[PDB]
Amino acid sequence: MDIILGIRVQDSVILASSKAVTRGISVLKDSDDKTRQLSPHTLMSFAGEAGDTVQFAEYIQANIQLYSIREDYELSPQAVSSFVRQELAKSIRSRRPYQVNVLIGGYDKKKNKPELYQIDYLGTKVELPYGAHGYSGFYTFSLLDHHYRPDMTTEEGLDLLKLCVQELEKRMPMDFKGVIVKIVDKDGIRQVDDF
Amino acid sequence: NNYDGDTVTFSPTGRLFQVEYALEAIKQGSVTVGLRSNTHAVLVALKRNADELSSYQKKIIKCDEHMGLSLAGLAPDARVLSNYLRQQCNYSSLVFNRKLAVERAGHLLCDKAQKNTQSYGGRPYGVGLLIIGYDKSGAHLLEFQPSGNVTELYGTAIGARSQGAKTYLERTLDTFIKIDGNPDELIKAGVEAISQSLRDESLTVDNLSIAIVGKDTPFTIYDGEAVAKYI
Amino acid sequence: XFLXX
Amino acid sequence: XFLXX
Amino acid sequence: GYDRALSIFSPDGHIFQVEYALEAVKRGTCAVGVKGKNCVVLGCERRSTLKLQDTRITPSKVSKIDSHVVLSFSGLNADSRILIEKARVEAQSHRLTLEDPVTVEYLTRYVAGVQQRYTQSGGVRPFGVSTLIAGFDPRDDEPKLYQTEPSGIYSSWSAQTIGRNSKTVREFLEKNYDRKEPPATVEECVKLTVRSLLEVVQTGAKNIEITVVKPDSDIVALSSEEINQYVTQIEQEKQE
Amino acid sequence: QFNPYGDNGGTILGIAGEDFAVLAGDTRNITDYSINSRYEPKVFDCGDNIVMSANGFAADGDALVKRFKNSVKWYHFDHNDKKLSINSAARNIQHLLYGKRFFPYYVHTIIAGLDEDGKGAVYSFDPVGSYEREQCRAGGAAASLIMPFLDNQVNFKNQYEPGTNGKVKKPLKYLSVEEVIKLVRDSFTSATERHIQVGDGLEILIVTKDGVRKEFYELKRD
Amino acid sequence: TQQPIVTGTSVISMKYDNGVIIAADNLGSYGSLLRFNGVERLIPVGDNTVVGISGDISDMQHIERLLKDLVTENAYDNPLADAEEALEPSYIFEYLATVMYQRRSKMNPLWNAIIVAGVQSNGDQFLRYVNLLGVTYSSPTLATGFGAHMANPLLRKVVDRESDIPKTTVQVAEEAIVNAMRVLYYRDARSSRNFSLAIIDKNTGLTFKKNLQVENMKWDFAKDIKGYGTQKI
Amino acid sequence: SDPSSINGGIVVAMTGKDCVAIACDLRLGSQSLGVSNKFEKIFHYGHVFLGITGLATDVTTLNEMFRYKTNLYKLKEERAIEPETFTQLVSSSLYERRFGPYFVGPVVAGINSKSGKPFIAGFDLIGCIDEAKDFIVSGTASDQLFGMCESLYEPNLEPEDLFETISQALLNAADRDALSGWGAVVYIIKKDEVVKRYLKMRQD
Amino acid sequence: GSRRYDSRTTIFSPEGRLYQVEYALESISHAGTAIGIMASDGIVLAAERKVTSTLLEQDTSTEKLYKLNDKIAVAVAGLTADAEILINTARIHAQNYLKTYNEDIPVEILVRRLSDIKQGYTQHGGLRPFGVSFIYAGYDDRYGYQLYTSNPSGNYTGWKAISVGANTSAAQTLLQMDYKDDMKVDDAIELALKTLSKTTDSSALTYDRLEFATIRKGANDGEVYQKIFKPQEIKDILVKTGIT
Amino acid sequence: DRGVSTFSPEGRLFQVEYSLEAIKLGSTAIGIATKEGVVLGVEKRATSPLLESDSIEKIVEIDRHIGCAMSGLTADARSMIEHARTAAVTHNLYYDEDINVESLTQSVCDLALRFGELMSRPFGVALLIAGHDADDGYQLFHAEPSGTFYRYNAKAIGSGSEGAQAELLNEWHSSLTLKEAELLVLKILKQVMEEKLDENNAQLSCITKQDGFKIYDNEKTAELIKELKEKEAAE
Amino acid sequence: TTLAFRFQGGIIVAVDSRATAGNWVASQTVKKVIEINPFLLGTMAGGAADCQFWETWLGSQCRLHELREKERISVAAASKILSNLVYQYKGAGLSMGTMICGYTRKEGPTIYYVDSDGTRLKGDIFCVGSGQTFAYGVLDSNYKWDLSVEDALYLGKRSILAAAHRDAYSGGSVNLYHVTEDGWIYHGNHDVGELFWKVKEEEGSFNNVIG
Ligand SMILES: [Mg+2]
Ligand SMILES: [Mg+2]
Ligand SMILES: [Mg+2]
Repeated sequence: MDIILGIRVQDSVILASSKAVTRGISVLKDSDDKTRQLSPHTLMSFAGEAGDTVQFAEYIQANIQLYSIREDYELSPQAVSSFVRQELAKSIRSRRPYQVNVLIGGYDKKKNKPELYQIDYLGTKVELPYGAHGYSGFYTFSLLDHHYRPDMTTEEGLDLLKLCVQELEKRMPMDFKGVIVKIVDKDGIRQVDDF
Repeated sequence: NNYDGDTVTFSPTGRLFQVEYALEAIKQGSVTVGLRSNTHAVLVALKRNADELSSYQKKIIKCDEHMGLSLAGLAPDARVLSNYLRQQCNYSSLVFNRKLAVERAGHLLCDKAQKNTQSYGGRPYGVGLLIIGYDKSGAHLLEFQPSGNVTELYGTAIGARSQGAKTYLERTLDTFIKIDGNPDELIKAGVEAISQSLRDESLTVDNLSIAIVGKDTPFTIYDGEAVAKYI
Repeated sequence: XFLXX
Repeated sequence: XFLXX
Repeated sequence: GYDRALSIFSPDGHIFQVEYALEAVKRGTCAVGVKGKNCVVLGCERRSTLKLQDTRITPSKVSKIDSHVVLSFSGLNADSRILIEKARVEAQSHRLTLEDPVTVEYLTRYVAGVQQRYTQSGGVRPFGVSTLIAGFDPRDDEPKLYQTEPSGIYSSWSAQTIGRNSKTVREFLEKNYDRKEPPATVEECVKLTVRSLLEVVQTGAKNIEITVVKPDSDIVALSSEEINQYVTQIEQEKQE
Repeated sequence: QFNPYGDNGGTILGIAGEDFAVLAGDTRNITDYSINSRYEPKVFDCGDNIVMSANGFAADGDALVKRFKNSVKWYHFDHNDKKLSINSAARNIQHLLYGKRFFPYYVHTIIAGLDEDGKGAVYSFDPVGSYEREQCRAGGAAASLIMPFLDNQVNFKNQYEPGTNGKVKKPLKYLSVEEVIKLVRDSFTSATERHIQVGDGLEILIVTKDGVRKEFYELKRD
Repeated sequence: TQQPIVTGTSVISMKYDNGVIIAADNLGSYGSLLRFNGVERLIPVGDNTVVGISGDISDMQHIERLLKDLVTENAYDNPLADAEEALEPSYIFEYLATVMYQRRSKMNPLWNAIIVAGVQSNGDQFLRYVNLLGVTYSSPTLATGFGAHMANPLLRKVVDRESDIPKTTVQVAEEAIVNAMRVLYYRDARSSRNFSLAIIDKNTGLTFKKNLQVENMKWDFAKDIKGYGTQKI
Repeated sequence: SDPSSINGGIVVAMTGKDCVAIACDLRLGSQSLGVSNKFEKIFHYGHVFLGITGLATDVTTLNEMFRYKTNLYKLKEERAIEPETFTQLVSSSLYERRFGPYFVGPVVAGINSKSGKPFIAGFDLIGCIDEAKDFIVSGTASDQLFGMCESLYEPNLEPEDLFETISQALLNAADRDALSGWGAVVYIIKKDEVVKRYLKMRQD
Repeated sequence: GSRRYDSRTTIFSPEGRLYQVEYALESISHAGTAIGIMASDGIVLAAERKVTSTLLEQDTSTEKLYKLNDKIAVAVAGLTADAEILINTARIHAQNYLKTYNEDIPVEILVRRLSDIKQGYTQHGGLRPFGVSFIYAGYDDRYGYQLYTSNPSGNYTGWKAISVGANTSAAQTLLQMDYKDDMKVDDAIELALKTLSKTTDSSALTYDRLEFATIRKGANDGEVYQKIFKPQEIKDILVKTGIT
Repeated sequence: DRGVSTFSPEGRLFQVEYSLEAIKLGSTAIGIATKEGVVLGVEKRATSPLLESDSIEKIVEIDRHIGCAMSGLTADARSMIEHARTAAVTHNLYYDEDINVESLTQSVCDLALRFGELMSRPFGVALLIAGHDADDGYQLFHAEPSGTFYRYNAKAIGSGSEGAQAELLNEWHSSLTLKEAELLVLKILKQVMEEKLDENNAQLSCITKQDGFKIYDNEKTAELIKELKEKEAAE
Repeated sequence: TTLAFRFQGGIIVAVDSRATAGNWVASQTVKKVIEINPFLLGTMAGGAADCQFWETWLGSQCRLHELREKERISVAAASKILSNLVYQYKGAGLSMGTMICGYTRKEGPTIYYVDSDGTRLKGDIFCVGSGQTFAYGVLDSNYKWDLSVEDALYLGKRSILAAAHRDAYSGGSVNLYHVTEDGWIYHGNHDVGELFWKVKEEEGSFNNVIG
């Protein structure tokens, strides 16, 4: 766990998440998917403490999937993000809090708008045009401030995202073994296989 | 009649009918005999079978190296009370490095049975127990009734037709009490005692159950070919 | 923070 | 202690 | 807490509370389950003494437990919701720990277990509900249809019915359903299900609900017109 | 701040033969630089031909032996006077030790006896219940002195057949009860010389099919 | 977690041919302050046991009450309470040993070192030690605190092993105990001159001696010691 | 690791002639890293306005909590809660978490609909009420705001004049604090109209 | 013990009915009639107050119609005290949902949870059921305008027009007769009053013996307004339809 | 009404005696113990021909060395099996060995009387627990809701029990082979069963030291049914 | 030092046999592979007691699954029972690093890395223990998917030997396992005492050491 990025463009949300799982002086895996599909049009990437990350992600996934079955209806990205924030807001004052930072990229089918939410482990929620967790932000935010436009296409968004990964690969101390990119739009969630 | 619905109700003549109905379950149970000398204490139990294809219901349970009982009535209730005695005998050993007195064993059973006769929801124990043991004050024989009444005796018998064996021991009292340093002769007296409670059936090899404890004898149970000597 | 004469 | 390859 | 033993044995060796819970099922609207060669169909009666109903928002008789399993029922409607909720939670809990969706047999066994627990728990009465649980096991194309009842016994059925006048529609299915050759297609399976309900229902208007479940989480509910076409076809063939 | 643990010193030694097994332990009990007792036995007959010693913190050692002895008693009550096999005893002790994983028994446990084939068995435990059957184990204060000597003399480690160019190893063979007691006595006299917490007396418990025999030998009292 | 406030020092004891002797001074120290001087630290249980207690006095007074209550509880429904079913030293010790270890296991110990000295019903000598950790051991000679360091060496010269017990008389044994109490008064800074001594014999029974004093002390040689090295006056 | 100064931010409230003003910055950061420039710290429940500074997760939590409590209040009372009453509710709620508190510096502002009296109040993190005629300040630049307000403020300012005073108080205070700024918002509240203005300020 | 005095509230009859639920419905059948009618552009809630006294304060009174949130209201039939327990629970449940998801609770989810509470009292606890039947009138952005009813059994169903309390048999026949799908609010208001006017056990229907409420989108652009009618507003609507 | 844990004037628990009446209504289950193994057979009794008979699970595995057949309110047996399986595996974890068939039965029978005013009523199901251990070899136990268990050489429970038990009395001897026992269960089941016995409405099982507990296939049982009919016609 | 890698012919599992208490070599004859069932293997690295206790406990949970479900537990389900268990104890001080390797029909050959801080990873290659890096060095530089069963067994053995040599806290002997569609097959205990010299002579490697 280290690098998770998110870019909201005109008609989609794009999540990029590092593939490296490191323990001590060994890269145990270089093909790790740091994301779970909460619903057909909602994706959540996660980074933080080992074990807590997956345990939290799957717990949220189970709860959103339970809701979807009960009501025969998909919760809005805003509604899901609010649920997730409250769980982390509860967690931080628990005996052992979840040390997990998440990005929630979703497409609201009622509004026909992409939505990107950044929530830290304290339960601090913000809706952003572009978001990052950990040290990634210290490079990508200033880069996106310059190059990002609100009316960009998915293809322009992917080129903007390539520019971020290149900068991180150049200046980041640790080898994060590239990223898995996923696009959330009106047609649901799909993975870019060649990045 | 109207006062037998639960154990918490007294009858107009001051009787507890549920406790009396629990006492009735013992009378239906198979006969078991207890008797002791000054050196040894002996349990003799007539085991009962469902049919010829079934096993014979084990009547005798070991509680410690120096104590154990025979049962008559609800066997599961005997298991609960015997398990409680095992724990109390064991508590005495671990905490005080002390073998539990057979008299205290009785007092503990009495108090456990009593609590079930004064509270709503619960029921009386449906079993009678004959506890034998050898402690610091020699050989002992106790008779436990689920009313809570525990009695120390030289000899006794409980179950169906127990009056036959109880009359014999009342006649033989002076003889068997002085069978000191002779296990086999004390058992013979016990086997002859239980024989006075038999009707149509006789003591066979897989029917008879004997247990003995004494001065230089740990509580041991004899079943199968080990009791063929005493037929 | 906390206010405390 | 307790043994810990 | 309320402790009373409500479900208890009678002199003749019957638990009347469990048997009176079956009477509540017998009062409930008729529900039928028929499994074909490559599908299961759940047919459900809706009583026509209720006009001015809003069918958009009114709770549907067939409930999705997961994306691949469905549950229909006969008896107390309020009681059914508690079993459906528990089943849906257990469905998600299984996916979380086993990393695989429930089998229809497992989901049935759980629901049946819940129904049984209420037949020897203090302070509770049995569920006045019998369920038909149908679906397809993950990565499997063999159709599954199970029935549960208040007592807690469950079993697999080639075709089964529960609720009021269920003995009439069971009589129909017993002679009309061939074990050696089940309904080969979706149309054949739906028609036999509609036919079986038309023995009991009254009119084939807004009284019959049909839900078709197919392999790999392929569940769809038929509309009024779609069902009405089956009713119109059967009646014309009948006049012979 | 109150420290619930203490070091009562001493050392224990378990060797397994073909049809027998010995569990030896010095009879010295200490705290810091003081001798508490010159004869305090810590090797116990627990019944069913199982001998046990829990060396280290004597209070935790006594507590464990006491609980296992009680475990053997209840095994008879619950399973129709069935004999507790050494392998079953070993697994049972693991659960006793790991039961207090977060407040450990500060002891090195060794049990000895015969397996269900009638062959000599020695099991050794760490403080939290990790166990392993071995031919040979020393435990306690002087374990580090005795154990490498046992590797050499019992398991014939680093010993090659003379003139074979260090190619053929010395062949493994079972030792006689006479040869084993010689190694135990020489192990404890050596440990007594070079370890301050070991001495006073040596008590060996020998386990055969016939039962549990005892032997006692004087050690240096300095 | 505790810290001991009012404390009692060494308890010393040894076996002899027919029974056991135990002794302990009558001081209740409050750190360096020798606060209380009328403190009895030997507590008899029946006519066949004496429990000597060192360490925290508040916890000692708690143990007194437990032993007092144990005698009462034993007497309940017990016709042989003054005969066959009387409290044995082994019963009293094992009870205390259980409590001491249960309390250490709850991280709330009775801050004491206890020696249970007595004679069993079969005439066997009983002498066993237990402390705040629940550590138990038995020996021909047992001592607590400074007693362990200074008394044991002197008492072991009399009874070095088991075979020396039948050869040791009550006169020789008591002489060694009284000598040890003098040495402790010389060298233990939290000891007093006044002490109690108890003899439990299998023949003569329990003899409890109060208000004993250390005497026949050597102080005369002190007058000749002048300065810390070079001083001649 | 000081909860009150991780995210940063400021709130200031002033009174005028038959009016009140409440203003806040828009910055949400993670220490040095600026994250969001849209994070508003002023909420309203009917005609009662609440500005909350401190740990952002608690700002969001308390907003949701007071919306919850004011909604139930209105349903049972059949009327909107007043500033004086709401102030007591905030104090109650914060002190309920005395030994596990919300790391916040809340500020109540509003006009009592019955009396028409301008009302402002401030709180510490454990719910001690700080009532004031003039002004209330809160956040990481509270020292700066105290200095600005104490010098600039004068009583009975008209809504248009009051706007200029509170705005200049916030802007100049925010420019001397690293963790505050990144845009500001000013609410001018009259008896039965409320104007909300976004200020132009330096974006560093 | 106490077994002697236990009514056993949560058991089945030999016929497979819940005694207490059936007797609770018999209780509700004597309560003042409450009607809900769902139109295409709003919902009407009409309820008849139980035999009014002339000295009853009518303007500052609430017996039948209660507000759960800004989008959902309920008409009550049965024990008012029992209803207020369930209403306060429903009000809290709505706020819990809003707090969690930052969205107003969908009507059915509120109805289901309130119905699940009633079900609980019929299966376990050994307590009497709530002697209350609700008509839920509410709006959400999923299904739009919705009418539901729940009863002591904890069973709920959706409706276009429904009556609870007294003379539901007669009331449901009159609604079934005159109701149609393309109906407006103003028409539904007239139907609601005309139905009560005929099914009432009173001599003549008057303003002082009625509670009235509408849930329209009659507010300014794509937002819902709840109108709990004042005494004078009921007096005017009663004259306007020509009942008085 | 009355209490659940009430004694009758004869000295029996009403609820335990009433639960025994429920077991008499249950489908027949037969067990026979030999020196070559223990055989367990049950009547499935499908309520309707549409019910898939293979889903009727009235013979059940507790461990590799212990099997179980049931009769009565079969739904009640689920929690009894769950306990038996846990007890069997738990003992293996604590003692690194198989658990004695008697010790397993005793563990199940401890649940029996844990009812009153614990669960609300006794179990309405009787169990035949068949198994093997190194000490007492091949064993068959009859576990009742009374909390009592008898060891049996052969035993029948259910509706046709008294008729079947009288037949087992005559037929059983100490030198029965496993094959002889298999046929004897089928023979006695066919006698007491209402509908005609075949591989679909009757199920066989056995437990042997070598292969452990095994439920027979419908193909295997069908051949034993055909072998049984031929042997009866052969004299 | 323990390792398990996936190849054409199934799964190879290799572990050392050394247990240490500080710098003290406590044992050189320890089983670090637990045989849960004929198609499931469990590796052990960390606290001996923690691994030994919880992996034998896992074996009981896997047995209860196939009794209840009449079907052998999946490698995923088995690994997740252990990962969900250690996660409940997260922060308590449990020290375990394990790999659940097995074959099922639906999954095929599968390896799951499960450690005490709750990490659960599916993968083709894993090395766990104090000498995991030494094993990686040899394994990675010689690993191909198209290795033979004979070559794969040797590479697994050689990778432990490499770590057994360099890592002070690894050694004793090498325990080999080969997992196929038919289940696990034991490929013997190999003492490093004889294996090192046998490998050195035959392979011509270990030129750092005095021959
Ligand atoms: Mg020395
Ligand atoms: Mg700034
Ligand atoms: Mg800046």
